[PDB]
Amino acid sequence: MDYDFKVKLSSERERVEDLFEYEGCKVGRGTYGHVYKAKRKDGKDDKDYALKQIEGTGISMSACREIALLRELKHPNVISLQKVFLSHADRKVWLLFDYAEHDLWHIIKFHRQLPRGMVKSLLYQILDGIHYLHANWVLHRDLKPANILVMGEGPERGRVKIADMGFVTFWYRAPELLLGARHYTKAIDIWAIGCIFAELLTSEPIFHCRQNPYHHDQLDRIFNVMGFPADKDWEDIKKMPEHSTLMKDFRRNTYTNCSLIKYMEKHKVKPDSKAFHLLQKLLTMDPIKRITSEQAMQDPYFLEDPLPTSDVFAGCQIPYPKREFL
Amino acid sequence: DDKAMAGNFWQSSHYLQWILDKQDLLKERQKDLKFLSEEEYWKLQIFFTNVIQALGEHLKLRQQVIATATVYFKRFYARYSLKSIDPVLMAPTCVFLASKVEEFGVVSNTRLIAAATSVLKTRFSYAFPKEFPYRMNHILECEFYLLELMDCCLIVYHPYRPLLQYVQDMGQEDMLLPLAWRIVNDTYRTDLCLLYPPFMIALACLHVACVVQQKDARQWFAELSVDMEKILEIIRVILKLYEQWKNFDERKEMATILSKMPKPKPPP
Ligand SMILES: Cc1ccc(-n2nc(C(C)(C)C)cc2NC(=O)NCCO)cc1
Repeated sequence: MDYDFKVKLSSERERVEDLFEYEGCKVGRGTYGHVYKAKRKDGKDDKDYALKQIEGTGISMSACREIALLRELKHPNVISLQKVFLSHADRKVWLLFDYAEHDLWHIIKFHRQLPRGMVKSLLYQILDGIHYLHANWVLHRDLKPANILVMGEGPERGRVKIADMGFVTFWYRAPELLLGARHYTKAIDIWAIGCIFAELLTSEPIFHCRQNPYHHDQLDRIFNVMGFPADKDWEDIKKMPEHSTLMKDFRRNTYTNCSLIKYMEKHKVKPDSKAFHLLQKLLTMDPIKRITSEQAMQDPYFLEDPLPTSDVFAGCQIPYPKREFL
Repeated sequence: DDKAMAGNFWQSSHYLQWILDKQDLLKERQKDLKFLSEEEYWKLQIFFTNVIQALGEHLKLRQQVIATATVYFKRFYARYSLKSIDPVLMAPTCVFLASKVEEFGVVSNTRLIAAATSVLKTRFSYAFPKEFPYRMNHILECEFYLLELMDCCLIVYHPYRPLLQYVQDMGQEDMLLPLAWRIVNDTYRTDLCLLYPPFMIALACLHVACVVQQKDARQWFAELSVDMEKILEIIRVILKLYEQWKNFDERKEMATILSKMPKPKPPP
């Protein structure tokens, strides 16, 4: 290499430690890496930032995938990459995101009921964000309450941001993945959003279950809530790899009493409400009978009073506990 | 099924940052033109474009990965000088990183270096007497410099997708595609991919393919909606490169040309 080149870039390069104050402020320890709440030392910002140290050294598939994708993606409801630091000393990669004080896991935790303006608001921004990613053929692959971040106090008050933190919960996994379908689809994301919506309506994970792709008990719970699919409800259930195993272990008559209406009635939600009717098009067993994100957004549930608010909290006081350090 | 960010070009980092103005490109080139003629600089570009194609072929990577590795290489030396990082080191680094981006995986530390070494020895001994001097730690270091200069812009759009879409629309895939595809490959010998949107390059290559095989597509083209003055600029560069190709003996000239490249200054 040229020496003048090395030293000039070295001199000019922005460093993580120089521009950000983060030691002691570890907010999450994910499978892809550790996440920090980062204050900007250099003057002009009282705004906080989420700083991510990518696990491993160098540019792993994980690192290259995340950088590449999020450097292109731009939507209010998808989480936004502000800056990348490449630290030559130890070959570690750091990513700078906008800090999100809340998430749907801690919000749903706290109410153990949510206002309905808030539920509808939260759902619309998830649908909005997922639609954008889906238009760009970007599948999430693991949507759940802890990946739906919500922005606390400041310029983006109450705005949902969709993320992927990383890490056993098969509670949000569509039944085709339980019957062993090979590929992830857009329909797989939408199932998980239906699960999130039911949970927002009632505070209980709709397909909660105790601790191969096949999972007997996760399936049983789905069937306990939704009832066993009839042939006509899902004609290509027969094409699934674990369909023989399904027919061995299960009997449809076990679930004759069971349906979505009866589960949701039991948790004080009316089955002729627009809320419920959209929930059923989301939680449809057959993926090809499951509506799209665009279609959910057009649903008249979002025209019925009250309308979706831009601010999920609708002006009100944010009563939720802030993030604890680790 | 479809590929990620397929229809996002107009809001893409490619478009918004890596379509450069030509005058700015030729300005930054003047550093290396004190050591090389105009003619000699483009001959290098062709040469290292062939280095990259051979590497990709030895590794059995698809054509889209080779084009992405080429665009990274071009991006790098569009901004910085040939002395900055040895382009012998940069070329296999561009293929390495591109292979991770297009989702074909990490090339093995053994395989990438055996690839580099075997291709320079077999296909390029005319320009390279000595064996491939770099090891994987030099690749890893370079990759870090590559990702920095590109401002982490990794997704690259190319002319191959819109080319297929146009020829499907013509109804001539068997007749015109094989040739049009080959002209698209050849455009990577030039600066075009840093100066025109990939769809426009596609049209230009499709036009040269039509003239070559004598297919009249006058009205199909006029029925499109685009600055034809721009498409004519590209067609002129493509025609130009085939005269350059004709007059250039890569094998009989490149060792001398490589010796004239500016030297990476060492530490004191
Ligand atoms: C390897 C990898 C890990 C995470 C992501 N990723 N993906 C997304 C979507 C929701 C836009 C698809 C977001 C992210 N990453 C994050 O949100 N990271 C913040 C803390 O880890 C991408 C790739």
